[PDB]
Amino acid sequence: ALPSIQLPVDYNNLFNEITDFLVTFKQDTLSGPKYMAMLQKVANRELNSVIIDLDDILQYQNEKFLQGTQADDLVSAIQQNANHFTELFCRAIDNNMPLPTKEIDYKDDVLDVILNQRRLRNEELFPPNLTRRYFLYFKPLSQNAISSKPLSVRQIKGDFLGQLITVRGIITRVSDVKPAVEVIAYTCDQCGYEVFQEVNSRTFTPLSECTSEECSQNQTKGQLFMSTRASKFSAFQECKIQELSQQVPVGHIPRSLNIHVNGTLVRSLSPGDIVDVTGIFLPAPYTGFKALKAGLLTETYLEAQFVRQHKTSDVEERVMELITSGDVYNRLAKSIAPEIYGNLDVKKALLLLLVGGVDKRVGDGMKIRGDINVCLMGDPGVAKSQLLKAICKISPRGVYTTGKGSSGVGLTAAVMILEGGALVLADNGICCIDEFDKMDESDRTAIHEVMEQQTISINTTLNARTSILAAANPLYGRYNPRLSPLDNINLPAALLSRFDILFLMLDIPSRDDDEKLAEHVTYVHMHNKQPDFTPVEPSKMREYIAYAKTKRPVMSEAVNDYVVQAYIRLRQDSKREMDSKFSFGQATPRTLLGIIRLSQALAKLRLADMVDIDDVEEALRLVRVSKESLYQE
Amino acid sequence: LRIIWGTNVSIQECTTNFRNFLMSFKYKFRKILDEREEFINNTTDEELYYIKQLNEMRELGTSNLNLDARNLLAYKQTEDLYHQLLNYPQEVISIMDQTIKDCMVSLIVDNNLDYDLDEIETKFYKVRPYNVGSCKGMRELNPNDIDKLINLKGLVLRSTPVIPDMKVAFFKCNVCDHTMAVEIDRGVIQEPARCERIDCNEPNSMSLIHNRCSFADKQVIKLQETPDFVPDGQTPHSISLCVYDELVDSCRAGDRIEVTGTFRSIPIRANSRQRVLKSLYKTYVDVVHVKKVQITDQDLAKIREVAAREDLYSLLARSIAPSIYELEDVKKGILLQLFGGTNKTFTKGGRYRGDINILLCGDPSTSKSQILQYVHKITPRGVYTSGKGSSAVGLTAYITRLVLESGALVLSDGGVCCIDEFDKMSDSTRSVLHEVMEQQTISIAKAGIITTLNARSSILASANPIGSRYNPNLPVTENIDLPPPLLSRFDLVYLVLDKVDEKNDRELAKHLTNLYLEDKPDVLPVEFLTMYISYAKEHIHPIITEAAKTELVRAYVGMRKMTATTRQLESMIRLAEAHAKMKLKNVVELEDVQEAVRLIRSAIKDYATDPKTGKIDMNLVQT
DNA sequence: TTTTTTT
Repeated sequence: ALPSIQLPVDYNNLFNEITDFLVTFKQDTLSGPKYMAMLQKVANRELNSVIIDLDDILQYQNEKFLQGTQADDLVSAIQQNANHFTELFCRAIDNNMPLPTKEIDYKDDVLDVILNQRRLRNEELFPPNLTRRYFLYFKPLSQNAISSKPLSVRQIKGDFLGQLITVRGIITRVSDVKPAVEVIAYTCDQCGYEVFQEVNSRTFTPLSECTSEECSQNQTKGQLFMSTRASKFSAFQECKIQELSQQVPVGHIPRSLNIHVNGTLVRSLSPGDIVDVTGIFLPAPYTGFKALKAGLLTETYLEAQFVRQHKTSDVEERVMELITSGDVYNRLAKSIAPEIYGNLDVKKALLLLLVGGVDKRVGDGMKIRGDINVCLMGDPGVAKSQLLKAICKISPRGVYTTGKGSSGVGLTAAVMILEGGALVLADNGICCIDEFDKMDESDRTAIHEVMEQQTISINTTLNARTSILAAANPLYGRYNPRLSPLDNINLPAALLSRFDILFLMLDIPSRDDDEKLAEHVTYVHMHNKQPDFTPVEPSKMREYIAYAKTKRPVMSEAVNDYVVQAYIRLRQDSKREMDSKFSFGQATPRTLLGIIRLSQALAKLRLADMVDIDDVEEALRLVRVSKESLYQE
Repeated sequence: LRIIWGTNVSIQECTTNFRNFLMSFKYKFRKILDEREEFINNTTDEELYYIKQLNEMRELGTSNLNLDARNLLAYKQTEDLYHQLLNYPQEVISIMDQTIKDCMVSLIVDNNLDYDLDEIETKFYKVRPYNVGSCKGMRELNPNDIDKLINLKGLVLRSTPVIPDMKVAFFKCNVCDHTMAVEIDRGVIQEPARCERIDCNEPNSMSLIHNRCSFADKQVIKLQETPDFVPDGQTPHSISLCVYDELVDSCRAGDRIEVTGTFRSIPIRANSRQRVLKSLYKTYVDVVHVKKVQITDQDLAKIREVAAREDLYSLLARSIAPSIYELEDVKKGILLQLFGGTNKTFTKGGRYRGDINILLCGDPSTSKSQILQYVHKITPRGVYTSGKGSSAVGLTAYITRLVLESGALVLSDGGVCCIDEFDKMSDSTRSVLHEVMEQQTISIAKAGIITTLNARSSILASANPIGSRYNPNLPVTENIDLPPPLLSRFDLVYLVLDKVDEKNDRELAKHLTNLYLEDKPDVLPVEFLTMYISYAKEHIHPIITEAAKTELVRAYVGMRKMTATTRQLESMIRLAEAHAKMKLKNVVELEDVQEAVRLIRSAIKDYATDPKTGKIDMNLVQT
C-alpha cells in the first residue's frame, strides 16, 4: 500500500546543510552571521517572524561550489518540496537559536510562565510549534526560475503544487482576519496536568478526553478544558488573486485564486493594488463529505511566503537631484505627457493637482479640503483623453473613468454589504473622468456631493479623500465663440465653484503650429521618445509629489492680504463682467479658497515651508490663462 | 494561600489590596493621582473615597459598586492589584467583588447603621473598573488583548434582547422525586453519574429541570467601533459587548456608550451537535462596566445668569458657531429649536407638538452647513445627513427578516436633526417627511410588518438655493425649493444671502485671514450651551399665557392678513415656548411670542422680503 | 435584499 521509493535527496543531510547555512551565511558582501542576528532578534522577541531568502541559499551554494564542497542544492530542493523543507528550516532555526540578549518579558507572557511551571510539574513535552513564537517565510529567488518568474492563475499547474512560486494578478478580495489554533492546549482538573494538541488541519476534533498520566494513575475520566491563554493562536487571512487582464485570453474571464496568509503576513494586502507574491503552491484538502463526492479531484490553494505590491535617504537624494536640475515645477509639467506636444499650462495645473494643497481644519470644527480638482475643456483631437489616461498612469492609485462607461453612483461606490467604488479606489489618488461633458447631470450631482466634502453619504460612509480631474468636450462637440464660455462649458455653477480650475482649449488652424505638432508626432512615431528638456521618470515624479505634499506650506499676512485683494478684485470683475461672452462665472469666496489651496500646492512644489505671494499670483495666473486661451480665439 | 492560576499572585493578596483600597485608602490618594491640588478639596480628600462609596452602596441598597482604575492606581497596593487585574481581569474582578462584599459587611458593622449581613451575603457586589485604558475600537482589539482589562468606547449599532443565562442548574429525579440544584461554572452544568439519593439507587437518575434551574439576567449589545477608531477608508468593524445583571440594558441603542471590559475569545463548534470546534475562535468583549459615551447646581446657576442676560439669546446663537460669521439669526432659530417648544396632549385635537423644525436656505459659501455641523455638535443627540445621501425609507423605517428598524428621523428623535444639501434632497423623501413632521411621529405600513416609530425630532435643514447662487428675483420659498407641505410642517424657514460691500468684504476676509494668521486658531462653551438647553427644557415648561395669547392671536390674524397656516400659529407658539426656555421663563410671555414672531420674520428675511410674490431684494437681505 | 436590467 506504501511502496517506498528512494529519491536523490536525503532530508537529514539537507537539514544539516540548512543548519550549517544558518550559522555560516552572512551579509559580508553587503557589509556575526546575518541569520544569527535575526535569530538573536527573535530570541529577544524583537523579531516575530523569519524570512529565509532563496537567493541567500543560492549564494551559500555558490560559496560551497567555490570551496569545492558539493552543494545539496537547497535552493532547488526548496522549489522541489518547500513545504517539507520549511519544517527542516524551523528545526535548524531552533538548533541555531541564540540566547536572548534582551529579556523576553516572560512574566507578561502567560504562556511562558505556565510553560516553566508545567516543566517543573512534569519533572517534546509541549509542541515545538507552541514553543516557537516566529513564523517562517521565503523570499523569492533573485533573477539571474519558477519562483523568480511570476505566474498567472491559468498559467499555474497542478504539478506546481508543493513548489514555491510567484504569482501576479489583481487581488479580488481578502478574507477577514481569523484566529488559527496552531496548537490547542487542553487542561483537566482531575489530573492537574495540561495536555497539548497541535492542530495542523483546516478543521480539528477536540481531544475531549484527558490524556494526562496523572488522570491515568488516578483512573479518573477527566473532561479536558481548552485554555485560550494556553492554546496557541495565530491570525489567519485569505486573499483572492485574479489573473491580470493582459494575462486573460480574449474571450476568457480571469480566475481568482484563494491564498492563505498567516501570522505576521496577515493583513499585509489591499485589494486595490496588484501584488506579486511568492508562495508554495499546495493542495487544499477537501472535507470528508465533499471529498467523498470529489473523488481523486482535489481543491488547491497557495500559502504566501513573500508578498510584494507594485504600488528616505534615496528618495531625498532623488528629490535633491530634481531640485538641482531646477525649475522643478515647469520641469515636472513638461515631463507630464512628454509624447504630447504643447498644453504645458494644463500639465502645470495637473502637477499642482498632483501635489495638492494643504488641508485645513479649524479648531471650532470647520474643515476646508486641501485636495485640488481640475477640469479640461477642449475640442476633439486635442489629446484630452490621451492626457487623462497619461495622468491616470502617472497616479499610482488614480482611477480612469468614462462618463458613459460607469454610472456616477457606481464610480462613487458601486452597489453590488458595501464595496468601494472608483472614488474609493481613488482614495489618496486622482479619479479621472473621460468625456466628462457626456456624463449626466444626475451623476454629476453624486460627484458634487464628494467634491465639496470628501466624505460620501449613503447607511454607510467613507472618507473618500481624492483629487478630481475631468476632461470634457465643448457643447455640440466643439467650442463656439458665439456661445458664451459658460454655455460651451455647459456645467452647473456649483460644479464650476467646486472645481479649483477649468481649462478651455480651442482647435485653431495654424501653419507653424501644424508643422511643429507634425514634427513632434512624426518624431514620436519614428522613435518612441519625444524629440525634445528630458522628462523625469514617473517614480521620481511621484516621489517629488509626495515630498511636496509633506511640506504643507502655511499662508502669511502679506499673502493673505494679497489674496483678499484678489478676492475683492475677482468679485468686482464678476459684477462688471456679467457679459456672458466674457463671464467665466461669479467670484467665489470658496474659489479664493481653491485659490488658497493652489497657492499652497505651488509652495509645496517649491518646497517652501510657508505659502508665498508668488504662489498665489501663479494660481491666479493659471486661472487667467484659462480665460486667455479663449480670449485669444 | 489562594493564588490565581498562572499569575503567581495570591487571590487573598488581591482581595487584601482591594480591601486596602476600600478602607484605609483616602480620597486624597485618588485626588493626588489626579494631581490638580487646587481643584481637589481637602475635606473630601481626607475622607476615604471608597469607604464613602461602599456606604453609598449600602444607602442605595444595591450590591453593585462602580470602580475607578485611576483610584486603584492611586492606592499603591491597589495599583499592584489593578496590574494583576490587567493580567487576569475576570479573576481579579471576582476577587474585588468578594472584597466589596466583605468590606460592605465590615462597614455596616463599623457604621452601626441598620443593615443585614445576611442581606449583604445575598447581594453579590460588582466591581466595574473604568479608565483602565484608553478607549479603542473593536478592530483595534486583539487576541493578545483578550483576557486583559480594557476600557472601550463604541456606538451601539443595536441592543439585543435580554438573554437567559443558566446561573445554576437544577436536577430533579423523575425516578425518586429527588430535588437538587447544581451550580453552573464556566457555562457548563454538572450531572452526577448516580442518583443523588442513595435510597433511590438509580444510576443517572437525576434529571435537569430548566424551570427549576436558576437563571441570571444576561444581555448583549452590538457596539460599532468609534468613528475616530474606524479607518477612514472603510466602515467600522462592530463587536457585540457581553453584559449581565445591572449592566444589562445600561445604555439604549443608537447612543454612544463607553463600556470597560475584558476581551474574550471562545472556540466555535464546527457543528452544533459535533464536539469538534474550528481552530478559529469567535471574539466578544464582556463588559466589567457600562457607561454612556441632567444639570449640576453650579451649571444651573450659570444658565440662570446667562438667561438673565438680555444679550444671551444672541450670545447662544453666536456660541452655536463662534467661528462662523454673519448667520446669528439662523443660529438663534436653531437655538430656539434646540430648546424646543412645550408639548401639549389633549383628548380632542390630538396632541400639539412642541418640537420645532427649522429649514435654512443659503447661497454657496453661506457657511450654512458649517453652522449645521455646529448645531449637530451643540445638540445633546446629533443626527447629520446629506440630501443626496438621504433616503425616505431609511428616514422612516427599515425591515429585517420581519422586524421594523428605526429610521434616520427616528434615530434623530430625542435630538436635533441636521440636513445638508436639503435642496438636493429628494422631493419624495420630503413627501415622506411631511407626514412625519406634521404628526411629530412616524407611522409605517408594509407587507408583513406594519408599525409606528417615534419621530419627535427637531429638524434643521441646510439647503442650496434652487439657483446655484441665491437669486433676489426668485421668491425665497422657491429658492429654498422646499415642498409647500414640508414648509408648512417646518416651524421655521431661514433665508441667508451674501451681500457685497467693500467694508463687509474687508471684515469677512479679515476674519478668515485671522483664523489663518493663527498657526492654530459673548459665546457660551458649546457643551455649556447644550447643558443650558437641557436645563431650559428641564426647569422651564412654557405654556400659552394671556399676554402670549394676545401676541399669538395678533400674529395669527396679521399673518392671515399677510394667509396664516394654523400649523404656523402652533409653530409660533412652539417657538415662543422655545424663547421662554431660552430666557428660562416658566411660562410663555408676550415678549416670547413677539420674539418668536420676530425670529421667524428675521429667519426667512421676511422683513427683507418684498411685499409682492415673496421675492426679497438682495440689498434688503442683510438689511 | 437589492440592484440591475432585460424583457
